[PDB]
Amino acid sequence: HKNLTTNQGVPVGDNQNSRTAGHRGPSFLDDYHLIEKLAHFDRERIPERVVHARGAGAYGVFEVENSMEKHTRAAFLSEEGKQTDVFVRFSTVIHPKGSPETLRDPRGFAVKFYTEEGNYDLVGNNLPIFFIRDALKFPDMVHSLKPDPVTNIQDPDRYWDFMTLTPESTHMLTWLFSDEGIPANYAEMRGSGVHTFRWVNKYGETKYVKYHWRPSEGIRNLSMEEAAEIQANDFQHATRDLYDRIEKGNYPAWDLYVQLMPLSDYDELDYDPCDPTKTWSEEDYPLQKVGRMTLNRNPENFFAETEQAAFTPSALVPGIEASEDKLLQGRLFSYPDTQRHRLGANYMRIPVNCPYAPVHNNQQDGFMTTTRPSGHINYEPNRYDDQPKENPHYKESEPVLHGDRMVRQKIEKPNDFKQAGEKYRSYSEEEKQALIKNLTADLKGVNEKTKLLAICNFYRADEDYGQRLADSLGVDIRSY
Amino acid sequence: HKNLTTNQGVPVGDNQNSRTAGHRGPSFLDDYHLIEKLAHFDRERIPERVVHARGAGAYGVFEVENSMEKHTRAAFLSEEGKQTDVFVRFSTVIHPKGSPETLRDPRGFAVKFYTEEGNYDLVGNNLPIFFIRDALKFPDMVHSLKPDPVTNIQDPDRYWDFMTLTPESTHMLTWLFSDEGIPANYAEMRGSGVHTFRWVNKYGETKYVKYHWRPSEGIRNLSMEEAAEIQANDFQHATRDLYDRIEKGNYPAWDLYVQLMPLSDYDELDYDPCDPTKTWSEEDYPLQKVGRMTLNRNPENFFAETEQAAFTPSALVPGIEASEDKLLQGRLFSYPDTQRHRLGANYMRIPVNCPYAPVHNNQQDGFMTTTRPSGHINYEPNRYDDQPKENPHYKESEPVLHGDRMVRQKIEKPNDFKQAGEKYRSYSEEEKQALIKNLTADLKGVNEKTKLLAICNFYRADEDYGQRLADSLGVDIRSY
Amino acid sequence: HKNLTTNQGVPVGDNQNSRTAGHRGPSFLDDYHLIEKLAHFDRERIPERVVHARGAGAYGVFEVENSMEKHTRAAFLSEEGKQTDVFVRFSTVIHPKGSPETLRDPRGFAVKFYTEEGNYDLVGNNLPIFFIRDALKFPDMVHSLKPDPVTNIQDPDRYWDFMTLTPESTHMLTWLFSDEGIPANYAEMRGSGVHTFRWVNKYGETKYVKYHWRPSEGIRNLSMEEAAEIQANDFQHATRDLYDRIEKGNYPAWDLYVQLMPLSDYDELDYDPCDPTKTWSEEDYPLQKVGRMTLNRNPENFFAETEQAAFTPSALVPGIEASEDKLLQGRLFSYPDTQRHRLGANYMRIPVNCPYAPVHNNQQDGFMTTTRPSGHINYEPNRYDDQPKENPHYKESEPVLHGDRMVRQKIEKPNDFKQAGEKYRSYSEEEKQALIKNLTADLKGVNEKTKLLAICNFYRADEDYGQRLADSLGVDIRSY
Amino acid sequence: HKNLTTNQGVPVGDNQNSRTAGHRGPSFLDDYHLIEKLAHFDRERIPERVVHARGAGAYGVFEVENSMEKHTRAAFLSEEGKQTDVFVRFSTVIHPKGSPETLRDPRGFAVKFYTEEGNYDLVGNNLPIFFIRDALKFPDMVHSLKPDPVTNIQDPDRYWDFMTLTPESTHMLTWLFSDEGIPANYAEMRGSGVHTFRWVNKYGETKYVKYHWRPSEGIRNLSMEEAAEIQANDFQHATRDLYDRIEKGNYPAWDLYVQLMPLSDYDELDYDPCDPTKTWSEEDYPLQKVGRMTLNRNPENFFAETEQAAFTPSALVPGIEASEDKLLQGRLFSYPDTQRHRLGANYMRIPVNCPYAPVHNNQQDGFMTTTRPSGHINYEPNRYDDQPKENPHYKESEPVLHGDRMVRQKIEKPNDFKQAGEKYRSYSEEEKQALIKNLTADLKGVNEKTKLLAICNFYRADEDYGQRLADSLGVDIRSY
Ligand code: HEM
Ligand code: HEM
Ligand SMILES: Oc1ccc(O)cc1
Ligand SMILES: Oc1ccc(O)cc1
Ligand SMILES: Oc1ccc(O)cc1
Ligand SMILES: Oc1ccc(O)cc1
Ligand SMILES: [Cl-]
Ligand SMILES: [Cl-]
Ligand SMILES: [Cl-]
Ligand SMILES: [Cl-]
Ligand SMILES: [Cl-]
Ligand SMILES: [Cl-]
Ligand code: NA
Ligand code: NA
Repeated sequence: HKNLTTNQGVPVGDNQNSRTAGHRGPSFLDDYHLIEKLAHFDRERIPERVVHARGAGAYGVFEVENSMEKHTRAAFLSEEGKQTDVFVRFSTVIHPKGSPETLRDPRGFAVKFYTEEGNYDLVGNNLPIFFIRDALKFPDMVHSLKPDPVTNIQDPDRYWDFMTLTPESTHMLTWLFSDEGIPANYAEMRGSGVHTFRWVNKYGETKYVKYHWRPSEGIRNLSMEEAAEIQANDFQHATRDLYDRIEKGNYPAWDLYVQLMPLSDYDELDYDPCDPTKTWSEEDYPLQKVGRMTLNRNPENFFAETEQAAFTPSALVPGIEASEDKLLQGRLFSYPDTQRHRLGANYMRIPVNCPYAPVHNNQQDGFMTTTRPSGHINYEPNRYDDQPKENPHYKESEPVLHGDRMVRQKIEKPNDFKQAGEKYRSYSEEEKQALIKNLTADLKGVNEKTKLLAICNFYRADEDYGQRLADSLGVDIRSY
Repeated sequence: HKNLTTNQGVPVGDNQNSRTAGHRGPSFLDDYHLIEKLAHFDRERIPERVVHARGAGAYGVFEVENSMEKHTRAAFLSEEGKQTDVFVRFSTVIHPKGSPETLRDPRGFAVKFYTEEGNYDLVGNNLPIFFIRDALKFPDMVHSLKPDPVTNIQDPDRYWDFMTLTPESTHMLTWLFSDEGIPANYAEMRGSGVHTFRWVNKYGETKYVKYHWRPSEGIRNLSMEEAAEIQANDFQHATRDLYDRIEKGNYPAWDLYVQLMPLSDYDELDYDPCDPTKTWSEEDYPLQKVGRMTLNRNPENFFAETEQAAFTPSALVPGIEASEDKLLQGRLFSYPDTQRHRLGANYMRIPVNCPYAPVHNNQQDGFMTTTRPSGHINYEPNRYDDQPKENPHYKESEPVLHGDRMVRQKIEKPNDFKQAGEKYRSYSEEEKQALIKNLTADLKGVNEKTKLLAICNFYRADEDYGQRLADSLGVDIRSY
Repeated sequence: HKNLTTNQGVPVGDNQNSRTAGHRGPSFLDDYHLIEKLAHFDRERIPERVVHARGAGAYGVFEVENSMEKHTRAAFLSEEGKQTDVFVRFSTVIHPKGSPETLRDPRGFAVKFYTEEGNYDLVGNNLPIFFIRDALKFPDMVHSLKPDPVTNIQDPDRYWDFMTLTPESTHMLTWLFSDEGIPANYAEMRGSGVHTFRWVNKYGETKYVKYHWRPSEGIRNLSMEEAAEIQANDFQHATRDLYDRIEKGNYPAWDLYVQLMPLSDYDELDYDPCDPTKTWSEEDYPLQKVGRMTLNRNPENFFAETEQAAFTPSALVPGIEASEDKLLQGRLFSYPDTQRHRLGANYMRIPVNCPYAPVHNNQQDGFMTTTRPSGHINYEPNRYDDQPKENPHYKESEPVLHGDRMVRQKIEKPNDFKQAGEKYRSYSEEEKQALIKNLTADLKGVNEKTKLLAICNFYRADEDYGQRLADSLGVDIRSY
Repeated sequence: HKNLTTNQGVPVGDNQNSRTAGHRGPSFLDDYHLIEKLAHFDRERIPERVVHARGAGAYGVFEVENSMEKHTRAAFLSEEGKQTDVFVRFSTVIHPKGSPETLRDPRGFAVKFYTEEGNYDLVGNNLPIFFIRDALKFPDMVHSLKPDPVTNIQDPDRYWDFMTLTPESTHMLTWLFSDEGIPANYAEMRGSGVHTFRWVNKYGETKYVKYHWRPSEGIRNLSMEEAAEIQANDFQHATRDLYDRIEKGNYPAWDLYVQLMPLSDYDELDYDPCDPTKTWSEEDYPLQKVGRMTLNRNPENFFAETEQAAFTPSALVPGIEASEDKLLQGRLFSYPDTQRHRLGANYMRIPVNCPYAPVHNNQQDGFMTTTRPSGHINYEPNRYDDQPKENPHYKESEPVLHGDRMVRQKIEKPNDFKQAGEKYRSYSEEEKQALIKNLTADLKGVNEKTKLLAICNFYRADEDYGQRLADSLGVDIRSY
């Protein structure tokens, strides 16, 4: 049994009536409870994420099955049985908060690992590749996919114009327009690091690594017609599903695998191993099991924990480092940059974002300083032995630079179509039909020249792929 | 034929590639175009409206048919044929930005008139009454209706708990759970001022006024089943419809009517004429035609114009004033208050929000001062005749206060159930069945005590209304 | 012995060198430590207070000597010997952060009492009256006093134009241009509540109250010449003095007195007892001792505690209420309003601003939500007995309204000049000469018409006062 | 003759009285004019600059005397007689907005050139070198200099601790503790680019460049005692002086010179030519005259134009590029970064920050979008020939990279003391005495070990320099 109070701690006498001139008169300015209560209501909302605005979160645990110490010194991977707390957010990409979870889109798969050497964020998607290979293009890509800036409705003519003129998108689109473009929910879904990263071991040796999450629940996808039927009755079915699984004790889980590749394999491959439009052959670079993540606890407050959660690919830990991937390189900047705006300069103090590991440094102040700071010394070097100091046992590697000059230049061996053809051919006949069906419904109303260029990009990937699409769209491509 | 530039006006050499160490190396910090482009993309989003987040805008014109100078000195209403430019936003209420337009909700109907004596905002809804009668309850009402703060899903058990314990809601719920709770689109839809306002003529004489918008396209609604079938294929059908009507020249329009009531009618009535849970009888207070509003122009940019548009019931013009309605009194504060947070201290300089009438005053500075201010004099009184001065020809009326103490107290004659019964009985048999159907689908899963109290509130409105709902829900109300 | 870390908790290997292409090349974007550190440095600053920007804070304790339960139910005043923690900020008014503490100005004297029934802020100044009597004028007054908006330099011509046309300022200026317009420091300085407030006892009986703080160190002032000599060497001497006193154990203190006046004394006085340009006679309404406040602890961090401190006159507690004073009435709004902009929606969770008393309500979210909220119920009324509820034992009084219309109208008996004459005549001859000296150095350069009006205002206060000022300025007052 | 209005354009009836219950009653909430006016007053302030908060601005014109086309393609320098509008802000560094202009500090000298190929900012200081050579140290350096985070008072013990442990500071301190550490005002003052930059001509040939501004009014400095006497009577004398010069038609001016150095001179030198702790010999690299800048117009509004002005060393134009200077490299990021926070995402639309050159790109939205955007196409590549495209005639150079790994490593040939000795010996005997006097008054109270290390750093620069300082401080340095 508790009092309603103001934010000043004064108990509230009447939470029903405003203060007025008699029982039915106009309202007085001297009503601190009314003004405080409205003013805070008036300030509840903060900016949604610029992409991935729609999402849901859960906590759980990651457990190591096979220590990875031969390949990385990462502390959270050092020993069999080692357990690390995680927070995870899943999401769509393009549409705003409140938008349906039945739309075609990659799905976000962002994992925060609270390790003893700092927080490690692996900010993944379900699908293992991406549309583009340079971050400079990201606002363009996003602008083309987002609702039209005049009508506020997504328009295939706009994103197909971009994608067709950005032929490195061809492999991505060959995945996205399979039925795996609409996962059934967040649990029955793949996860992927997408980028090549660098793993560095106790001897300073480096390997390239890729990450894969495989669902215990299996993968399940929705046809366009199954997606429509769900959309009719529930625009939030994936959010609902994730919460409910966990509430009922049916905890979803994923096994983590890696692929590893020596740095020297660059010069022999017919693609760039740090091109995020590429996968690595599972025959040549087999999946190796690392451990299992199980999600087992819903957050206590959606806004405080899921909405305010902040992940960044640049939250790396010793033993794990960026690759040269130019898409990745831009992300290192963009996430903490956007988060300082979306959440405040001190967003890293918000509880879900805090490390378990100790934080000590000489940063200070900023909007909403809540942490009770003390001390006279906020600079280094200083004469005081007890104040925080650098620690040379934790230095990153020093990657070798193969280039001679500061350049703006596409990577060599872009190879935009080959893997797209390999993927196409790996599909079963039923999967190939769904792909063509999905592509056709998306392309049928797009401007003719762009329609043709899309067909030609897919034709370059595989002649049967492109021909089928052309036949299904009524386009005669015999002159070419 | 134009150059791409930076925001500093420097032409861009390469909008495709980041600046790197050779063609495949890591990225350099000295890439102003990359950082500027990403940093602005990272800051595109602002907070959505705390309610009515989903919506769509258009411009048009209002034309007077019958001059209203006998009852109000309002300049825009002074002459037959007088035309005033408007901007209008329509909206849903509860769910966020990308949410479907097929959900049950009141619809917002906000009209900004750009008059020669200032901007006049009539911030209406389709339905003519409201759930509550005091602004102190608005955050509670909203919190109950919004998605649950843990699960992020709306829960009828939550809002029914609030509404049943707020029996003044009974009239509103009787409208909202008719099929008018889901308008077919924004054109085929009623509009209402909801509140009683005061009209004051040039002699200082005051009348109570209510506003009504009647659609030229007629009113049309969706059953739950028709709403689902639309939802399956389009989660923005009403946004689409409004744009498309206007693009194809099929301009939607609404006629404006008023009702007028002498102040002295207060004692003649068994309810409070400034209680926004109440309508006025059209027999006793007939609709009088004022004019017609036609919407004929889509905005050029949805974010700059529709998203950033700011309406407030406190944007009143000479001749038009607030009533004592306690719900209204809170709104006078809340709208500019939230807008200063949502849009900035200087939101009134954003183009859609700017008046056509001249603005001159002594306010200054604030975030994003873009208006090229000049002059040494930013205070009044001052000794300079050419500086802006108050003008005593534009004073508001001085309403009489009947109460003699500052109190927090419910209005006399709340009369929470009578008009709800009158509405119920005014429904056709088919409308009554839809109401009971809609209510039953919403109530069938809520907690048993709350379910019973709902039935009792509707029973107090009308015995048949309540009995039908009880029978349909399998609740035995014979002991009461 | 501690590691320097990133905000993610990763130890820092090198806090001296940026990451670069060889030992002397350009810098890489993949340097999370560099970018995090700079980005947080780039965001250290928040807006300064719109007035009273320069100031200093300390903590201490207030101890009751005479219990006040006969006149107020205020819990912190209920018993002899009862101790309440305080936080206090002292300040100048007009110039920005960083400005000298040797300038002429009122001094702020803001006391936050952390009481068992909520925080009580008494937001005072040293001087016991104010320039103006209506909050609508405050931005005008402040704009006139502040540096000129073109030159960034304060201009006596500007504020004397305002003040002369605002003759209710005459009493204030007669205090401010004594040498008490430059206190020697914050310890040897008066405090005042300025406004009349209402004290309400357990029986519901109300008295008017005024507050006075009397320094144990005595009151001491600086002549213009003594101020200049200090200014030459120290532009923060008062901040320095306060800190150093407390560090050396020489704790400054003030005794609190009140005056009490029956409500019925309105009608027989020749001024309005709620006009903040007026004092109450100490002969007719004697000072009654309440207790002593001692300041004994410096804050641990100036930004987190003093810069972010938030006081409002509307932070009232049961037994202490606003008066009708129209200056006060505007302050009730303005302080929490500016603080939400200056500090954030959730400024009340910043540690110095937190109550000791429990806080429970249904407000939620907002920028920087750090309080780990939980629970499904964020609305009232609700069906749960354990959730926070209103408590009717804590209702404010219901002041009687004498007026019967909503009006914009000056108070009756403004009496602008009488107390200014009484003050003048209460000065010793030496104090009178300092006043005329101080006034003359301020007025000598202002425009001739405004100069004359100032003389006339002070002449209306007292003929000798005005004649002396005229003589000293070389102004011929014979025509008038 | 004009009306006072609200921001809605409604004329104001009464700018003197709040709306109240009778002439002496409490205030009503329905007073839009009061609430709008107070609310905007409450939001006037934005964050001050994190450094250089105190400053003053003026506009003028730069005129080329000698065309520089042989060394740079910069358009504003291409022809004799070519005139370019400038905006210039001068400043102190460490203390806040209202702080005195008589304090020891470098002075900022920031020039914005509104060129036909974009805005070019040359963000200089009076003194030609800096304390540090890597941006990673800047927040440390600044934290040490700034008022103590507990006391709010600057403490020489704190910055001398940092500086003595950062011996690269030794040259800077040898300038700063001459009397040129307190310029007499902003007109009689040097300007410097500080960094080496790269100039690139139309053939792609690169030279290193340094910039120097020489005042037509000559250089004048203040002794500590002269600075104290001015401080006593005016804490804004330099802001006053600049305005007054320009108001009286006495326009200050500076001639611009450069030094040029071939890239191949790197091996010829015993220091790194891109180390900002170093100058270049005027004998070996003579000053070459470019043109003259005259300041001739005060701004119209100090807040709108000076306070909201935004400069960045990264606002470069074709023909002018960064060097590899690691201090510079951090600055490229930090200025726009801080500005987005201080001013808003759209700060580049604030009138003073706008280019004269056309701006066309695909960025959109952000807080306070006032630019009336239109169009469906906000992405590139796109199929439309009329939309903005990259232009390959405006590419930056491609500087050669000498290093072959990503490293964190001090430059070779830091040479921390030699130029400090050369500067010392260049002083006249009177200048040497003022240096020692100034140093002694700053050092006499710092901790003994730090005091000794300072003496040793200056001794390493020049034995006489260090001996004199030691004698003056009573420190016996026999034993070293
Ligand atoms: C209508 C009249 C007045 C208005 C509109 C007004 C408004 C304000 C505002 C906006 C602030 C900044 C608050 C913050 O950012 O935390 C402030 C500070 C202050 N005001 Fe006033 N004020 C008024 C009259 C007075 C009076 C009469 C006094 C004393 C009796 C006073 C004493 C103070 C003090 C001491 C502070 C600084 C509190 C602190 O240390 O943070 N003001 N005022
Ligand atoms: C790594 C070294 C440095 C860093 C991180 C740094 C950072 C900053 C920042 C963040 C600002 C605020 C800018 C704004 O609010 O718009 C600033 C202002 C300034 N800095 Fe630096 N700075 C550095 C070195 C220098 C140098 C070498 C100079 C001169 C050569 C200098 C001169 C200035 C000036 C003049 C301003 C104020 C510009 C204005 O008037 O608006 N700084 N600095
Ligand atoms: O993110 C995407 C969603 C849907 C698409 O059709 C293409 C991209
Ligand atoms: O705004 C509302 C929407 C749906 C409801 O069932 C009740 C209120
Ligand atoms: O606050 C004030 C300072 C100086 C003045 O001359 C008047 C008021
Ligand atoms: O920036 C500075 C200010 C004061 C000092 O004594 C030294 C440097
Ligand atoms: Cl740090
Ligand atoms: Cl104004
Ligand atoms: Cl705000
Ligand atoms: Cl509440
Ligand atoms: Cl930001
Ligand atoms: Cl762009
Ligand atoms: Na007529
Ligand atoms: Na007692």
